[PDB]
Amino acid sequence: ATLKDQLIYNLLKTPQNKITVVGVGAVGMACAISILMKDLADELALVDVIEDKLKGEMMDLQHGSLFLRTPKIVSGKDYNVTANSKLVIITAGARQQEGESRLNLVQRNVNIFKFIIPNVVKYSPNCKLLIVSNPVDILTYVAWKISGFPKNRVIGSGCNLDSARFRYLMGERLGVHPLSCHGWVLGEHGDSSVPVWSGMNVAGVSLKTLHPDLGTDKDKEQWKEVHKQVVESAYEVIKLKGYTSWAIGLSVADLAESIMKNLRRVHPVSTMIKGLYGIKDDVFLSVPCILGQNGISDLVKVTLTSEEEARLKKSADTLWGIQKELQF
Amino acid sequence: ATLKDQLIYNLLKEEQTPQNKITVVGVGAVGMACAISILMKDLADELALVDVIEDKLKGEMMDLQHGSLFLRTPKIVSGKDYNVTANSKLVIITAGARQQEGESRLNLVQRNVNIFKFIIPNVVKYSPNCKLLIVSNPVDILTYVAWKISGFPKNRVIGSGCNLDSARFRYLMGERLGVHPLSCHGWVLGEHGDSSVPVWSGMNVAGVSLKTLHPDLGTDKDKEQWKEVHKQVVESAYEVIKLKGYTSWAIGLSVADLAESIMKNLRRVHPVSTMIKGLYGIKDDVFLSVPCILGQNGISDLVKVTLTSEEEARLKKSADTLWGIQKELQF
Amino acid sequence: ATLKDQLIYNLLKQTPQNKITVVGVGAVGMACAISILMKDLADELALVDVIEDKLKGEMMDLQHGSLFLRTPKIVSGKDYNVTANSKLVIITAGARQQEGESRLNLVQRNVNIFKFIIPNVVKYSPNCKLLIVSNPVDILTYVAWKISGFPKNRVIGSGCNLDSARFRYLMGERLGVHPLSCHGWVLGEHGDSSVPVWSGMNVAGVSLKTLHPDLGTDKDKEQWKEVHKQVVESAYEVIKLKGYTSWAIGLSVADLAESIMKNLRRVHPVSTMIKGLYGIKDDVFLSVPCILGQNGISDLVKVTLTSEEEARLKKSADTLWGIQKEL
Amino acid sequence: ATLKDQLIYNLLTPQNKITVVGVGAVGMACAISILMKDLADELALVDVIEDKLKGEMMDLQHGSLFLRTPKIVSGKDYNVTANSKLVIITAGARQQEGESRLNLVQRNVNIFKFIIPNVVKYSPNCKLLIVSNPVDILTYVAWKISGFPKNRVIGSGCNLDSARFRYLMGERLGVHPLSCHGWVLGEHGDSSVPVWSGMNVAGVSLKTLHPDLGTDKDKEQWKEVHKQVVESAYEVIKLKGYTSWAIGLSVADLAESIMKNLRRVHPVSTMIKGLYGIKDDVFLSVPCILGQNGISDLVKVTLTSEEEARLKKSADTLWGIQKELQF
Ligand SMILES: NC(=O)c1ccc[n+]([C@@H]2O[C@H](COP(=O)([O-])OP(=O)(O)OC[C@H]3O[C@@H](n4cnc5c(N)ncnc54)[C@H](O)[C@@H]3O)[C@@H](O)[C@H]2O)c1
Ligand SMILES: NC(=O)c1ccc[n+]([C@@H]2O[C@H](COP(=O)([O-])OP(=O)(O)OC[C@H]3O[C@@H](n4cnc5c(N)ncnc54)[C@H](O)[C@@H]3O)[C@@H](O)[C@H]2O)c1
Ligand SMILES: NC(=O)c1ccc[n+]([C@@H]2O[C@H](COP(=O)([O-])OP(=O)(O)OC[C@H]3O[C@@H](n4cnc5c(N)ncnc54)[C@H](O)[C@@H]3O)[C@@H](O)[C@H]2O)c1
Ligand SMILES: NC(=O)c1ccc[n+]([C@@H]2O[C@H](COP(=O)([O-])OP(=O)(O)OC[C@H]3O[C@@H](n4cnc5c(N)ncnc54)[C@H](O)[C@@H]3O)[C@@H](O)[C@H]2O)c1
Ligand SMILES: O=C1N[C@@](c2ccsc2)(c2cccc(Oc3ccc(F)cc3)n2)CC(O)=C1Sc1ccccc1Cl
Repeated sequence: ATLKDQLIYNLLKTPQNKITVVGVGAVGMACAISILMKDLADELALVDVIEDKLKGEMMDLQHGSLFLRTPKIVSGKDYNVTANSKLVIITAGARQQEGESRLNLVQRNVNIFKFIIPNVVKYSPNCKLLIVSNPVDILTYVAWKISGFPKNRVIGSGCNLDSARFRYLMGERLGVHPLSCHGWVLGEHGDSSVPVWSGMNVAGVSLKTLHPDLGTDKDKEQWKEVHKQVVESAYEVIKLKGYTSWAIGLSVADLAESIMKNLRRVHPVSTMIKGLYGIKDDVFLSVPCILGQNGISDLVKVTLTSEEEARLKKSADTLWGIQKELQF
Repeated sequence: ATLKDQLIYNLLKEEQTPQNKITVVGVGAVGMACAISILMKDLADELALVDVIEDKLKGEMMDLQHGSLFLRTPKIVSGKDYNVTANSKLVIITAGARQQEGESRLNLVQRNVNIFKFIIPNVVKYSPNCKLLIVSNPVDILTYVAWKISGFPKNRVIGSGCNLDSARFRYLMGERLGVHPLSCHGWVLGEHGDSSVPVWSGMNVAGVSLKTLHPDLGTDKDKEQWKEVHKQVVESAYEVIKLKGYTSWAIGLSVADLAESIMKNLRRVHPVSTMIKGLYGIKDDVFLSVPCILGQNGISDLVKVTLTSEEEARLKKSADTLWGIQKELQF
Repeated sequence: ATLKDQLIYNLLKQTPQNKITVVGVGAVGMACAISILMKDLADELALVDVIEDKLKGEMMDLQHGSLFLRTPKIVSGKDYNVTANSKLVIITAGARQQEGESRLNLVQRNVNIFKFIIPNVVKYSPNCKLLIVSNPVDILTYVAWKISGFPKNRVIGSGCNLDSARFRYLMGERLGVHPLSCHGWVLGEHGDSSVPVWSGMNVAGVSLKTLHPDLGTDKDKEQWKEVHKQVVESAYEVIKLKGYTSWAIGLSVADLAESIMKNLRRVHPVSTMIKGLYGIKDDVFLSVPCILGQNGISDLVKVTLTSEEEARLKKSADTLWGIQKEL
Repeated sequence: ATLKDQLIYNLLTPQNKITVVGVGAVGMACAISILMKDLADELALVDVIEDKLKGEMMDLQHGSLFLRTPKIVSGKDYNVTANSKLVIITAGARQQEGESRLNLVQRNVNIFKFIIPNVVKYSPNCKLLIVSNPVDILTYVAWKISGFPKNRVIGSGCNLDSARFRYLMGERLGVHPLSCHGWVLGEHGDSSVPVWSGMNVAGVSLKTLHPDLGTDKDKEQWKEVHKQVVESAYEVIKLKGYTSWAIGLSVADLAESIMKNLRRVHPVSTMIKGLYGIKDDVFLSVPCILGQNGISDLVKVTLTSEEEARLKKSADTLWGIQKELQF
């Protein structure tokens, strides 16, 4: 008699909260570990083109199962392992080098998405797509176009990380935890991001009202340097360690939490902003969105100054110029 | 007239003294996995990172700091100088040479003994009352080395040991039986490596002895070949190294688990590297994994496992092999 | 337009995915609710009771703590339409023991309550798992299974999960080890006829019975039988002191709910139909270690019992069957 | 030797101790919330009703397997309280039918006259977190009796009022309370002040978008949201007889910042002498930076002439009661 038969009496012979991570590099694995440690999924699937690395990463995670509450960890080059995922996170692709723009990655990662997106949609037609690969705003547009999904189920990580870094720096300046420091960085996840100085507050006390020179060139405290630091942060980290991983992994797990738990929390994520701020094109960029079980259900209509709105329009114009030049 | 002064009214001068400080030495794949795991388990109010590569260290620290909004650890610091390490309750050593494909952990001994000669005195200088958690390989020998250099009592010197081996064994057991590893009980003791001992007698699900049900358990004449489960545990690191170049996630999770018991004074039983002199006929200062009670003072107690003649012989072989290497140690 | 319309632009104009219902909002129901809420097990919590004021007050109190939780929807109502598409339905409704009263003395008045509750739950959540807490839990799990017409896998009684948790707490206190590291099983009836499996008692896989052969024997100088007697009497002791038990059972239920909602496939001592084991030929429900996941009880662990242990379980089983057939 | 000696070979103070004084509905909700948030390595409970206290402690202890707090203690004697980092006061007299305001406040002062010296004796370096009503007056009372610096004396104050306000705001807008920002300050209860200027979603000022916000000339009547905060509090009492879960969660949130030295901003009762023209030793809710030394800083909120007057009236009324009190 088998030991299993002697020990266990079987009564009877489909995952409810499945998450897939595409690309098991530094970003993909940081997302995976953060999601597993937050108990967001009952099943985790991993996909990559490098079969050895993929099997090794899956095994390393599986060896930690005793310390996790995610009972099934799967991987494969074939997308059948991704079937019936509630959320699919795309982190596959070329990463920006020291001093290189994220916009220089566009043709390399567009070609990667041309293969990935149809495979993901085939096995999880009702999933939400969470794009992380750079340039995140353009690649969210690309994923939306290739998938044919409604705009609500296509989300780019966007400025959730930029806003998180801004709040970290704000917190460091004021001696307050980032959770209690409120500030929004919108638009392009990159060089043309927009700091909304008007919305900056601690305990609902407007920083701009207290200090009218906030973010202007008149400012003796040079608060504009906080946003420069945000723009330059990725470049700085890339210069020091070769890539960024932990902060984005944590930012993704935060977005995944609101989606998986249907929290309806407000996050700055890449979404289609056509019809807002005089944008007439199919441009994707970060604006505050209500995140839940159906992805982006609503958009917060931020009151911007004429200067803030102009900066956002410049960001959108730059992104559309790149987007027009794409063939699918 | 600053914005800070206009917004905030200060009641007290900055009275900095961290109550639950953790330090990670070595910010490679292992150190960073340990750091992220500890950060996501809210085990510390302060995290300190040390390395010899200053750029990598600054980059890693910054990457973690950029995630502060999503964490509940208000202070993350780093530096080449151990003054950043001051008053840590727990210091985790992950610095050093790692095995290449097919290389024994025992081949790393001279290289990492050489670096421990520098690290251990620096950690003890700034955190004299800390608990030391050794991860660097060979973990059993390096726990002995850390204990000898520090001059600390044996309770405050802990090696990660077979906590990971036992965890991998339970994962495989669980997969074979269709039960969560949490409900599958089994112990891998001794050397964190090739000479680890599977305690077949203690293997159970719901207190039901697997050896009693299947007397062939762990033997060569076993039709089910359960001895292969332990073989898979021994090879696991080699197979992962072959595939991705190193191991990181499972060890970081295993370290965070040990840190949880220490920081929270849980008094949970873990298979960790400790001095086993006086047990199983071992007369020498050998460090190897045995089940220990882990709390706020590190290892407070040892579980005296009843072993079969075969099991005890295997453990004695492990201890003999480790002492032979320890004997020749120059430091 | 409205401030809401000026501030928020709507994109989308769905069935609950991880819904849990708690029936009965008394001390037990509310302890289960708070435990489940703090463990992030559900995206929707529904509450049902017959006392409408108490139900509204409890719902509101929970809703006022929403900022500190990650369960976005908390609903309540006397009508079971609020319960629709629940993955798990927890029954805590009914009469509780008075000081010195047996759980078996609640059977007839709690059977009548179930005759009304179970058809209403099955109507709105036909594919749910039923988790019975109301006493006598073993008999009422049988009752819920009979009324629902559900397969035995989707009908679970909280059973000896709490008895085993209390046993491990006491074991831990005696040994100076965390209950997590102290292993021991209390099986059978959640009550006076529960069975301590002395053979399975261990720390780090080291058998306590092997080390101390007198374990759970009358001769035993350390009197380890007293740990089990303390387990039997625990509810009686707490009832005498505070009037009822709530926190420990809430935590125990949340633990069972975690295995079910997350499909963990952990082993728990829960009330299930044991027909076919230990010479039991009747439709008796009692605690045995079960594998708990998304389909409830998928498997049963076949514990090796001594002739005395098996006889005690059979006596427990005989007592329960006698009551069951008379309903 | 003993089984313990045969099994375990021995080789060899609480670092994160929390005390809850008063094991009523509030105290027990605080206890369960703190236990489920892993904030302490030791939990101590104190009350005057010895049976209820022992029963509550036991019920919690029986759930030890599901928790990560290795030691739960209780007792009428404050020696169980020794070396607590945080002491939470939820103890209080149950108001009688006739009772005047001063009658009720003096009865609670009489309770504090006994509690506060006993807590300070066993935990001289602890932070005091006052929950007992009237929270503003009793925080002042605790500060006076203890002799502690104002940073180590905190009143739960308006944290619950703000939490309820955000819940209602969230329900109006279809946004999670975490993403709805709004502050209710001043006197906890009927005389609380909604700061309309600070109300926002994603940093978008609601007052800027809708200038009639919180005024009487508002078609949307947002003033009703604050009325509902003051109103829902009475609604819970009428419906279930007390409030527990929301305040328990609110207190655990405050405890988290203190224990983990987070330096998060909370609306808590503190001494506001020197602000808004207040010249007396009055305790009111303002946003404070909470960490390992309690209140280290405060946020200087810009208030309207009306908002400033309300706070001044509140402070004048509180001081009038405070000078006629026997200590
Ligand atoms: N805030 C952000 O949005 C943010 C932050 C950091 C990095 N990134 C981006 O994330 C991406 C990845 O970063 P990284 O550090 O992990 O790089 P990486 O080199 O570590 O990993 C990329 C992985 O993608 C895999 N891959 C390539 N083509 C694939 C395909 N067709 N299918 C499946 N997998 C494929 C590679 O094999 C590799 O494992 C980059 O585009 C980077 O710029 C975004
Ligand atoms: N016990 C276990 O279960 C287990 C599991 C996996 C790996 N390991 C071990 O952990 C160690 C590290 O693994 P890894 O993958 O992180 O290697 P790694 O090369 O990626 O990282 C090693 C780090 O140590 C640093 N370092 C070297 N000398 C130092 C010094 N004198 N002071 C401070 N830092 C110094 C390096 O600069 C480097 O960043 C190895 O010894 C490895 O075998 C143990
Ligand atoms: N380990 C265990 O299994 C365990 C432990 C503790 C208590 N219990 C049991 O749980 C049950 C409840 O305990 P309690 O302390 O919460 O009692 P309680 O009186 O405080 O609560 C019972 C609730 O059930 C409600 N109720 C009654 N009939 C109902 C109906 N037809 N539909 C909906 N709700 C109804 C009541 O109105 C009441 O609110 C008891 O049967 C008790 O013995 C079991
Ligand atoms: N600040 C808030 O937002 C808020 C919210 C809800 C309740 N409350 C207040 O909390 C207090 C308690 O509420 P409750 O529902 O728990 O009341 P309760 O009557 O149920 O509990 C009070 C407890 O205090 C105990 N007690 C009385 N005197 C004592 C003493 N000298 N030492 C130790 N314990 C003593 C009682 O025995 C009792 O157990 C009340 O003052 C209430 O108004 C405050
Ligand atoms: O939730 C709450 N419940 C309490 C209450 C309720 C209505 S007034 C006071 C509460 C608790 C227990 C008994 C109790 O008995 C009463 C009832 C009415 C009284 F006038 C005085 C005491 N009262 C205590 C309390 O402070 C709050 S919070 C709160 C109260 C009023 C307005 C706004 C807020 Cl946020």
